[PDB]
Order: sequence, then C-alpha cells, then structure tokens
Amino acid sequence: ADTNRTDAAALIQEAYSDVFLDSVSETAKVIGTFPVYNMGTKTTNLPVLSTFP
Amino acid sequence: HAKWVGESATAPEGVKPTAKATWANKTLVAEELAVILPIHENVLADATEDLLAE
Repeated sequence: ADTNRTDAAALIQEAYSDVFLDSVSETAKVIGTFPVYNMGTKTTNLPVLSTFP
Repeated sequence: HAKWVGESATAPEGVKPTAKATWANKTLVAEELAVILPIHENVLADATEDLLAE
C-alpha cells in the first residue's frame, strides 16, 4: 500500500500558459504600398493617351 | 487504520502495516434552461394590460 499519483489525482491541478498564444498577424501590404483612390461609385473611367503623330 | 503489533525481529506479527489515503472528485457542470414567448404586435397593442410585463 503506498498512496500513488492516481490515489491523489483529485488534488493535482494542471497549469496553463500563454507563452505560445498569439492572434493572427496582419500580413496584407497592397493598401500600404500603392496609392489609394477613394471611389464615390462602383465604376470609374481613366482616360489615357494611346497614340500621337 | 492502525493495527496492533508484536515485537518479533523475524515473525510476520512484528511488522507494522502499510496503508493508503485516497481522494475522489465531484463536479459542477453548468447546464442551460430556457423559453421563447412569441406574441403578435397588434394583440400587444389592443390588450388592456402590458402583456410584455406579464
């Protein structure tokens, strides 16, 4: 007879740690990188010169 | 529990017994109970009593 870990089990709490717990990281880059145009409607037209004499 | 003991250096009645204590676990588990009371907006307007308070 010896009062093993399974006889004492109800006295033995596991602990918890946040050391490896993180949110998602914001990896997106195109809005930070390229110039942004604020659109007032679904479609916008951009005229460009195509040819010259 | 304790036991009565002899004094022998060699006979089995001179030896003190070993023994265990032991623990067990009870648990609270939270369980939910609920109801939904649907009522029609016109009935709630035409009644003389506040049926939402009731």
